[PDB]
Amino acid sequence: HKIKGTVVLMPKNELEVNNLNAFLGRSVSLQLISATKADAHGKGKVGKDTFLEGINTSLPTLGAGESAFNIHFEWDGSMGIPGAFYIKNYMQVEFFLKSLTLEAISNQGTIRFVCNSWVYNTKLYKSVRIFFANHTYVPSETPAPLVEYREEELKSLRGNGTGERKEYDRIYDYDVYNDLGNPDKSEKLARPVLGGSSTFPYPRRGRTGRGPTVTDPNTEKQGEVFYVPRDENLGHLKSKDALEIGTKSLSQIVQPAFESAFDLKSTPIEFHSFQDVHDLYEGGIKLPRDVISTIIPLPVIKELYRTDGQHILKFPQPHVVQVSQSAWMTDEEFAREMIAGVNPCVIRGLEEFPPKSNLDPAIYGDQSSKITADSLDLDGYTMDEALGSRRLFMLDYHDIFMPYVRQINQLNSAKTYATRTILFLREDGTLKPVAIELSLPHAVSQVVLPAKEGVESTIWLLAKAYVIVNDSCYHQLMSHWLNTHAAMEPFVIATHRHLSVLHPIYKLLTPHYRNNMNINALARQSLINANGIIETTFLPSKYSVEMSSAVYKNWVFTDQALPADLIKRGVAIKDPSTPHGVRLLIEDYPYAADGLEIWAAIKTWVQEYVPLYYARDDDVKNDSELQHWWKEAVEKGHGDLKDKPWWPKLQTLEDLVEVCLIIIWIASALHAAVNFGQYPYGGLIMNRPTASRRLLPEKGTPEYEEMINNHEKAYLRTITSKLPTLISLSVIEIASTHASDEVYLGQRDNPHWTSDSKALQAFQKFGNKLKEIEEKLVRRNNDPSLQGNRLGPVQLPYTLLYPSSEEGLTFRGIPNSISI
Ligand SMILES: [Fe+2]
Repeated sequence: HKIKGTVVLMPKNELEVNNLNAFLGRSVSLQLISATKADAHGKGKVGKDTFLEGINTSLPTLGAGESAFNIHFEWDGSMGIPGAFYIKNYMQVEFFLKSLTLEAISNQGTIRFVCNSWVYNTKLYKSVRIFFANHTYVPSETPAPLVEYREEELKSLRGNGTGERKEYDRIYDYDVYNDLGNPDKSEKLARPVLGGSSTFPYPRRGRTGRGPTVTDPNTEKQGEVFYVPRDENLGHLKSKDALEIGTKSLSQIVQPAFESAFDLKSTPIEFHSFQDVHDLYEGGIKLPRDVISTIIPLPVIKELYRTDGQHILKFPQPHVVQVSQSAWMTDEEFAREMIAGVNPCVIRGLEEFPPKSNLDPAIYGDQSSKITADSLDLDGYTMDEALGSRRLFMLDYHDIFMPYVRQINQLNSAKTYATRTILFLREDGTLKPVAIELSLPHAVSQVVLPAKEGVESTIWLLAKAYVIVNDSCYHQLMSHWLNTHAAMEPFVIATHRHLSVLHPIYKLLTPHYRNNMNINALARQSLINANGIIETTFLPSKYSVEMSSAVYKNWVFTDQALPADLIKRGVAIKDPSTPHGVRLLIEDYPYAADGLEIWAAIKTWVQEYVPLYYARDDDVKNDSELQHWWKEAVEKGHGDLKDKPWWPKLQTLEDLVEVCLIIIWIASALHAAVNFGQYPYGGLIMNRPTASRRLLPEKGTPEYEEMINNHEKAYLRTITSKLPTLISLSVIEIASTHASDEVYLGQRDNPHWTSDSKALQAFQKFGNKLKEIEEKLVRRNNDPSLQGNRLGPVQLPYTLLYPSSEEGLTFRGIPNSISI
């Protein structure tokens, strides 16, 4: 009556960022739980404590850091078929359980458990850790002897909403963004609570429970570690893959070290020519020994720079200068990066002229554009013909920036304009910028037109920089932080609270959450906190995160679907005669054209997976875990917007498909497209400035004369200063790196995630289509008719939506999740 089992675990030291015999004896007990035989109270019968017997060295399938143990369970004919197990760790040190495999049992001959969980000493847990077999069950199909265990494990994951969360807790719950300020250190570091009001609505984040500050009971006190539920806090076999901790080290160690060197006046405070900037990746920058000594031993940080270990630090050469050092300065590239750059999804089509503002004129005055139709060079078209043939588009930030420019322009080292850019689609299918409008409140507007000669060519170059400062802010805080990182976290929380590990939709979605809560927590601690990396390098300083709350007011879940976005922005129209059901108005638009192929692939996968478990609309309605999950994700997780009419109701098969498709799209391809191009395009600070420090010089001043004689200096005085540049380059270099243990779209981290062979086959064909799509995109980049937008004058093929990637700074590869 003995069942042979194999346990696979990883000792803690393998996964730490920096013998086996101790696991034998009576150090680790497992008890099997019956799926088919119940006790008096209807719960599956539990077997006896069984201990690890010996090491299994002759297991061929083991990966790095993994060890296997033999175990034998006495299990007689009264016990039935195992469907779960308890495990108790009596050691003092936690370990990472991977799997349990039982042999020669059940009609399938083998029962597989995939656990991937941290198991601490049984004393630290209020209830015993339980793990289920790899079957998939909607709630009403749960074997009756497991139903109660399923419900109790979910209760355990929800907690009660009280207490300070400890490292070993696995408790998922919501709180507002009240942990970014630090008013107990200084009132200067006070920040508004984001979330829970109509003024400052925001997605919720993971609750940590550290308790209130003394100066403000609405704000959470600081802590050395921002808690995440334990199995969200990913360990890695290689310390260099722990990218998420780099922002912490950059903020706490590296940044102070850089600041010291500059205050020392050992390095010049400012760039004085463009060559000073290019030197950063050619010969490097000389810094004091003390400062280099702080970098070279730090894991993760030590990979960002070449160094001789004493005085020289050198950044990698950014892709956007790999061929032409100057091409970024062309109007062609400026426009091309709005459809193929780091932030390719804000441009809008223009259907009337001039553009209008929606801001209240009683407060802001007339905000109607001062651009005149007759002033534009539209390659011979008239305005009427350009409008009617859908060849006018705008990159418009006026209404986003104008209600904040007064507050920003009062900061010491910040000056900005609210901008509008007009773009004309030429006959060759490339976009041409034809006007920039620079606005100030109280409104004052200057229109700048393209010029290649004279003083007006410098005013135009600077005007482009003010536009890109707007765009960089919007990219970092809205396109990137708000729309991917922050919008996704509530869905992660709700999924673990309300869908069992056994649930088919849990298995569909959870790979697309990998590392998301982890990076978000570390970001709240060191990236978007008061005086953190964003606040000290990007234009809006202390207003940065609140701006993203102002924009979240206009966030609509169903408008995150790629076809809906394209139609909403007026760059595509509905067309059922086309493959994707939408016709692009910029035909070669590289982000959208490739993205539609990825979107369609995900859609087929979701459409082939969901019907395996839901045959009719009523099955969706009658899934209580699914209904509670969606109710809480809307009413709590995105609860400041719970009264909007556009939320799906989750009453049909079609709704469930669309809800899961949008979530997967956001976590994978959308985040990839806006994230992994940051250093390739923005590693040159002149191409993607993060801040502007002055307004345009007035005629008759020294600054204006400087413009005439020394345009490179005029440009550098206006954009990001040298010291914040070094910090921002470092953080976007981290963000643009693929860890070697990344899981890419089309892959999973274990081949036994379900026992359902039909789901496995559907997942196999998904991965097969992704390979077909990659070949198609490779062909697009080699098509000479598409070079103008897919490569441009920088000659940088658009690879950001290729599915697969090796490790490193590759400018390709779509991860499953928001993992950095
Ligand atoms: Fe990211």
